[PDB]
Amino acid sequence: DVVVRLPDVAVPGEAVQASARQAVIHLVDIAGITSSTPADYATKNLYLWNNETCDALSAPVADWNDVSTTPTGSDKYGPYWVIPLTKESGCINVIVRDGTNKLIDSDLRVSFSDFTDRTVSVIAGNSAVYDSRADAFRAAFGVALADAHWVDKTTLLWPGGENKPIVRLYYSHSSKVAADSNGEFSDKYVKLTPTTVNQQVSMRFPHLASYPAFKLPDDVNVDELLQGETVAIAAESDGILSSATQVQTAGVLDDTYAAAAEALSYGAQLTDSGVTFRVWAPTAQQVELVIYSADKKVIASHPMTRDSASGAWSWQGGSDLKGAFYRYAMTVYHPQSRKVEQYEVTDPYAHSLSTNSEYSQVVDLNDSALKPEGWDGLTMPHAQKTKADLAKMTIHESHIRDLSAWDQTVPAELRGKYLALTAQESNMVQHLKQLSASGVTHIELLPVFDLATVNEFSDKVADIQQPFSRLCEVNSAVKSSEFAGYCDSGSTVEEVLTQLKQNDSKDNPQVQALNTLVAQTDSYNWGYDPFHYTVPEGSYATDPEGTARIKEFRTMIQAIKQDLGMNVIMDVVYNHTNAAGPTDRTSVLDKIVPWYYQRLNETTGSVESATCCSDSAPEHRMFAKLIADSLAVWTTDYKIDGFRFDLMLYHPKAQILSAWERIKALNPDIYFFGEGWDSNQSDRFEIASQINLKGTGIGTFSDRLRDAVRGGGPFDSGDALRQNQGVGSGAGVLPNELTTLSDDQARHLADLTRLGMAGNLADFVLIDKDGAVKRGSEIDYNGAPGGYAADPTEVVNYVSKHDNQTLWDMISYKAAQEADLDTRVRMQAVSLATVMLGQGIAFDQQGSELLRSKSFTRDSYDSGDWFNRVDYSLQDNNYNVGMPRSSDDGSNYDIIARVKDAVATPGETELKQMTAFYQELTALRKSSPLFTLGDGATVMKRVDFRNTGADQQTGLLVMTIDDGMQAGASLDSRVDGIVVAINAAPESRTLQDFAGTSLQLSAIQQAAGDRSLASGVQVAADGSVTLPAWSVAVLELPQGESQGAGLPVSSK
Ligand SMILES: OC[C@H]1O[C@H](O[C@H]2[C@H](O)[C@@H](O)[C@@H](O[C@H]3[C@H](O)[C@@H](O)[C@@H](O)O[C@@H]3CO)O[C@@H]2CO)[C@H](O)[C@@H](O)[C@@H]1O
Ligand SMILES: OC[C@H]1O[C@H](O[C@H]2[C@H](O)[C@@H](O)[C@@H](O[C@H]3[C@H](O)[C@@H](O)[C@@H](O)O[C@@H]3CO)O[C@@H]2CO)[C@H](O)[C@@H](O)[C@@H]1O
Ligand SMILES: OC[C@H]1O[C@H](O[C@H]2[C@H](O)[C@@H](O)[C@@H](O)O[C@@H]2CO)[C@H](O)[C@@H](O)[C@@H]1O
Ligand SMILES: [Ca+2]
Ligand SMILES: [Ca+2]
Ligand SMILES: [Ca+2]
Ligand SMILES: [Ca+2]
Ligand SMILES: [Ca+2]
Repeated sequence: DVVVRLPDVAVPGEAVQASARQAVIHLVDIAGITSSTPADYATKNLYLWNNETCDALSAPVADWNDVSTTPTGSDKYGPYWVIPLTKESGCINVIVRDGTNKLIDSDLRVSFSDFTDRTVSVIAGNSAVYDSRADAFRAAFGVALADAHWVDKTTLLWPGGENKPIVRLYYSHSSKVAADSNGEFSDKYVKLTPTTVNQQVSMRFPHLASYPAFKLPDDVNVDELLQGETVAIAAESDGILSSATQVQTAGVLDDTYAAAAEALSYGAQLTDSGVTFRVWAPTAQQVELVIYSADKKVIASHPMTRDSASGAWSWQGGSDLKGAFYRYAMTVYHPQSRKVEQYEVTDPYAHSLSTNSEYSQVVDLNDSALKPEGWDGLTMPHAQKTKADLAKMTIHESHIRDLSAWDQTVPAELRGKYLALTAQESNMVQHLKQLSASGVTHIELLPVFDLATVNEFSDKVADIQQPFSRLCEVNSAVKSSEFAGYCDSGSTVEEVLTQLKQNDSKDNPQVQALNTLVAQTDSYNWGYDPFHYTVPEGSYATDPEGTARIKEFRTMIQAIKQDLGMNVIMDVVYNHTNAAGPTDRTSVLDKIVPWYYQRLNETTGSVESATCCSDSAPEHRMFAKLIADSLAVWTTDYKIDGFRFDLMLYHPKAQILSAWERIKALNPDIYFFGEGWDSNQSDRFEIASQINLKGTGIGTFSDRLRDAVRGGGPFDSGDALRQNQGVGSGAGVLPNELTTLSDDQARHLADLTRLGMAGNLADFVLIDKDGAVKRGSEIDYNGAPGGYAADPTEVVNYVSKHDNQTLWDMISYKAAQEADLDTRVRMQAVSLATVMLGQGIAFDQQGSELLRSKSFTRDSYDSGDWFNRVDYSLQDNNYNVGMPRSSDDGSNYDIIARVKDAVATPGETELKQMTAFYQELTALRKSSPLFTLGDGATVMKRVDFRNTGADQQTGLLVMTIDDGMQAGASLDSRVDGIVVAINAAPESRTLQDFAGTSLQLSAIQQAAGDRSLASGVQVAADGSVTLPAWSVAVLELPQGESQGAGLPVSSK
């Protein structure tokens, strides 16, 4: 059949041949595809220079600003330059340009050794030298991009194949398809024939459903084609190639191997009677198991056995391999580099690792030696079975270093370690113990799986508590910086940072200047950089070499549950990997099965980075299985109680639900929740968003109450940070000098806050700012329906988290100049009360109870111990410790300088006051089942609000919870109802709604005396209740001999 080959038809000839002592360079202008008039090549020149490697040029060009080296002549195929030479031997340096812009990105070096005639031709941005314009012309018809998609055994979707009479799929086992010396495409191929995309493919990949489809013969040996490179090619009737592109094969890989591969188990599976290693690598040509000694010397290399049906490789050995280190030697084709790579990779299913994750290790997590005393009997301190149980969840989001890096009462060797949680006599542990006794029920841990952004080899790291001399020894950027003079000083880094504070300002942000360098080689990072999904992080262990970290992690889990009495939630990041490609140190998955575990751009094949990094593909079957298998280990072997899915929105709704079904078989009470924002992936599959997860039981963080109370949004910059006041900072009622918020806008935020305190349900009914009856879904939130949930347990309310500015820093940006320090502390408590006293699950950042500040830093992931400091000795809240990182907050320096010093920085008196307020709120939350009803229908039958409508007193939130006869059964034997009143305003407010009812202040607040958030509250004889400025009161209707009238929800 017709032999497809490069365009040899109207191929450009040679304009001229170099004469004696001279070389000519052609600039093939592909625009000659039509040529109907002489183009202008006047503003086109070359940059010549003869130096070391090449010095044949005779009298080259002076400065780069020289544009006189114009064409010697030109024709329909482009211009050409006649360059003088001193000798016809050697080589010359050239740079084709167009005025001053590098027409080509490379220092082309024409050697007279490779091109004797010294006559070559180049192309616009091709970085290559040809011996003729003919070769270059055809060079523009090579393989480009990767917009071809092999989605199943017999289907290929590719745009460039429409019309083209000749559509084929070429392939080469160990080579890169292109064109032989004769400019032809010899390699074998499979003829493609136009067809209509089946219903199976359209459903699997909706975003490609409109692509021109092609059919493959049934007798095609798919397995063999997938062993090397495959390229889609199109050609006209005569057989001339128009385009050639690479192929994305994730689709056919699943269609061919997934089912069989899903049925197997992976990793180094050790029993006490032997071991079986298995890794999935359907496209690899060879895979060998390399065993290493403790000192990392190769003990043996075993070729593995491939299973044809699954594409998995295995090797079985004896129990003596327990504890051995290993890697998989891969021989596989990687589309990004277009070559059969050869490299050793760690196990994606690794369960143990060597220092810095260089080698995986064989381990049996069931081994008693890897478990603390009594581990198997560890029980969950808090119930998570019923919705009522779940609603009591009150989360404290913490970080391993944030907890103990600064605590001098924690043994030095345990600071920043998992084991710090076992130091019962430390300030930090005693603080957490008290928070637990007061109502905090869960500890959520930032990344404790194997992250990549912290070097686990201690000698390569330097922290601020150590000598500056150590920093200089491990960080070359510091040694070559303006801070180099501190290298041979006798100061520690923190001592230097402290002295830099006085002269630090928006005009001289020297604190962050030095810290930015320190961040490169310290032990700090949030860790949203996945290296291995199912192994604990090593830097948080006292010994990162081998299995040691496993028992230490468990010892920590046991301490939290058994000694501190709190459940544990793990932050997981399956939405992306730290890196991809065949060369990065941390690329594991993309090295073993290239282009399968990552989500790629439909046209270029490039790994997407919408998540921040290397986007993963949870929609692919084997990655979905890896996720579920990983969660199974954390659940069963590490006894985790719940999981917070980072960017859950990038996962298909179906995948998250399937995972939950799997895990519920191991732990029936496991709880799943995560970020359900808009991932922009709806064109590929139904995403796991707030809206789509309604009624599923999967929770999502709610941004409704969060923004209404904090004010503004996470994207605000400049003056907007101060202008956008929230309910918690006096929107409307206590305006600052810049805001333009209307009373109507302030009342809209209150509508969102009330709805949130009722669980942000789509069907909850309330009276809005204008007196209109509205369902939660009818209250607008930046253009979208406000209420979205079916049950309050599907909503996670919060006013502070590791992301964005802390609650205190937001209040500092927004508070009116006249709001004093005491008032700001109460604003922090008032803000937190909307969350703690609400029906949705309560979530909060470690340190809110201590007015935690990050010195205004918005995104502190790599801002180290300095900006993320939490002082459990209670001296201050880390506010005003230097301007934040300029790269991300520099645009906010002006507003920061204007508001920063309004009032004094909180000290011990303020921190103790806040901790008291905080523990009062959490204690109130668990004092009655009425605060955590759990079921949506029950919330609607019992919860209501007062002080609503157009005649409302702005800033006063009044919520009622019925336990009376009209609500149904009495759920609390001590009360017939409860009233929550939050007076977020500078005036005293009087409530007349309950005159003649017999309300009483909660015993918990009464017991706090003048230290209560309700201090000064008065319950009059006539039943009227008066609340002081910025106060919170919980009142109850004491129950008598039998259930009383209560506080029935008003029909609307
Ligand atoms: O060099 C890698 C990567 O680093 C930076 O990205 C980090 C973000 O700055 C940081 O905020 C964090 O983002 C995560 C959120 O904290 C989390 O709540 C959720 O929203 O997922 C986010 C992504 O996982 O972590 C990332 C990754 O370390 C930097 O901004 C990137 O440009 C850079 O590529
Ligand atoms: O992914 C990298 C990115 O991570 C961090 O950004 C996160 C925000 O901090 C976080 O608030 C969230 O943003 C969502 C809003 O909360 C929500 O109201 C709505 O607007 O959707 C937003 C997401 O589209 O998630 C992002 C995740 O990116 C970090 O702060 C960034 O610096 C970093 O670039
Ligand atoms: O000095 C010769 C120098 O020329 C080239 O560098 C250019 C560079 O590409 C321009 O962007 C700009 O910076 O001017 C430079 C020369 O002035 C070569 O890349 C370089 O190897 C060579 O030494
Ligand atoms: Ca030539
Ligand atoms: Ca690590
Ligand atoms: Ca760091
Ligand atoms: Ca997309
Ligand atoms: Ca009752």
